[PDB]
Amino acid sequence: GERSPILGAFKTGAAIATIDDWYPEATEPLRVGRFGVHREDVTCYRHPST
Amino acid sequence: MKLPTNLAYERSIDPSDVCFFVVWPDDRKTPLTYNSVDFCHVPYGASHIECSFSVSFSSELRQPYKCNSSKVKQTLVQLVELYETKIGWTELATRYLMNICNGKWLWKNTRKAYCWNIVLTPWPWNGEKVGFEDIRTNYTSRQDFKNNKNWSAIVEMIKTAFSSTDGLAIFEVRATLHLPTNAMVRPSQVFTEKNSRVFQSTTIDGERSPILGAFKTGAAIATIDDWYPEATEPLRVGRFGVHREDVTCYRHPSTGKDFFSILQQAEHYIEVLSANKTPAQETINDMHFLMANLIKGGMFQHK
Amino acid sequence: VSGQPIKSATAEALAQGNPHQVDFCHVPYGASHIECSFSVSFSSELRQPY
Amino acid sequence: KTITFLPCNNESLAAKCLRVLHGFNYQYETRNIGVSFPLWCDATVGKKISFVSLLKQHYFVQMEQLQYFHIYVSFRRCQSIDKLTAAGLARKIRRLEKFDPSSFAQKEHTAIAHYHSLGESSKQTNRNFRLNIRM
RNA sequence: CUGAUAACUUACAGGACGCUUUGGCUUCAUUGCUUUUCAGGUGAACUGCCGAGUAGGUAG
Repeated sequence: GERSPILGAFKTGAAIATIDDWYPEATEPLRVGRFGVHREDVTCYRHPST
Repeated sequence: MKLPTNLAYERSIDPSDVCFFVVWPDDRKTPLTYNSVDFCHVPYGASHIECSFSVSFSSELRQPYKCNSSKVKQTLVQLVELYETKIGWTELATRYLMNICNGKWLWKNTRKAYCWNIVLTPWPWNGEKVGFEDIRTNYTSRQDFKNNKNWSAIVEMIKTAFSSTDGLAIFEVRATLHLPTNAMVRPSQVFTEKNSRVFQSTTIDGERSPILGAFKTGAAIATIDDWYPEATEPLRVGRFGVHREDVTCYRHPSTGKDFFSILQQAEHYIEVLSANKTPAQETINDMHFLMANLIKGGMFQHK
Repeated sequence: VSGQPIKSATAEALAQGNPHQVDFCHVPYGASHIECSFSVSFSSELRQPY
Repeated sequence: KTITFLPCNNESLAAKCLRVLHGFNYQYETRNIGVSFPLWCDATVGKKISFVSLLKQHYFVQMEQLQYFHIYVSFRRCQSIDKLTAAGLARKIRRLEKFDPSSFAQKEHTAIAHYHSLGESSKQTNRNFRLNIRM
């Protein structure tokens, strides 16, 4: 009968898919997506100019 | 140097709520309760009072949590790595840890106490819990803390925590307050947009109990600032560092020694630290105030 | 916006007090530890396009 | 008669009038004369004080010379309200020992209905108390 | 000081009878809301007596 905090379903699938460390200057793995973004430093590695 | 449109850090010190207990003779513990203005007092046959919480030191200072400019990101990583090499973490880690090791986080409950004791339980540690017996008698100044059998081993934890990409340093703090008979206890109290004082509480077992808040406790560990002009007493570390007895801002932007004016001179501080001539005390004071606000964290944006 | 100090923000008005409201979740006092449970499937949707 | 205050605080001024009524009753050992306030409003005790059954005492005469004076229901003292303070809760347990003191517990929720204490003191000792007075 | 001056539009009344709208149907793929946070006015309305009393009364 209580409210309880969750750690969501779309949040959890983002953690399983932090695999992308093949972008051209890779140090840290990224969440897999088109033009794979990094939201630490708000940029796109794998931009279409790459 | 310009401020970016995204700049934010996480805090490097994480305290918790402080829970209160009543120790009866023959040594059994009971959570403290109060009435309803609210009033909280020690019960009659009680011996003393326990207080317990926990503090972590977890190195979020090294990199920004969020920064959309790669020029400003490399400006941080040079500052923390040059402060560590030239000045070191010995001064800040001593000033944070002395607020844990005395009763600074016990705000007005230290007031009118017979004696109080602090027992630390550091986690990446072998054994023999660190004890501080009879503060107001034994632990008065900085030299009294350094004469403890293991003070270097605990300062070097917080130094190692800040000087590593994964530094952890968990402390389990426990206090023992010997009050007079039917004495005051002053917990923290809620914020109402309005004598009419409500306490902050949790639930231990099935009974309400006063707490001393997690944000209230972190404001007592970070009373370090005394690097401002005059510096009569320490101030809670913050931007344009305020006092709350008198509603004033020391380190106003007209003074030129707030945190946002020292950020524009952060490129200047790198060549001062990368030289070989030891920096002047005033400049380092602004480097201690620069580092203590990155340990505090916060949004540092503009526009 | 430009960078000069605004003159309405005097040293009295800048030490005033800013109340925020947040959700706060913590571990209870006498607790031992915390369980966290969920489930994942791996179910071959990449063989042909949808 | 009714004494109406016209200069202020009606709390700490009506309590002075009862102390003169107090010291009058031990010179002459009389307990007949009583006290009541017609303007017994919620906000304050009021500016009107009347005695039914004092004006020749040194207090009321010197206060008359200045610009400020003029010279059914029941008003009784409730000392159960003096026991509701936490200093008085500890006085209550010391008698009951003179026994588990940890078996007791606080009420944690109490409601008090219009206690109107007038602050006074003792002269036999140097000790303070209140006049918790209701209707 | 008026396209000036003056001015009674009246009476009476029945809209009704009848009525089948129906048949068929896939909305569907992907998803991180995050960073930082002192509510303070607690010098005080105390100390005794009675009662078997966490009841209830009264003294200064």
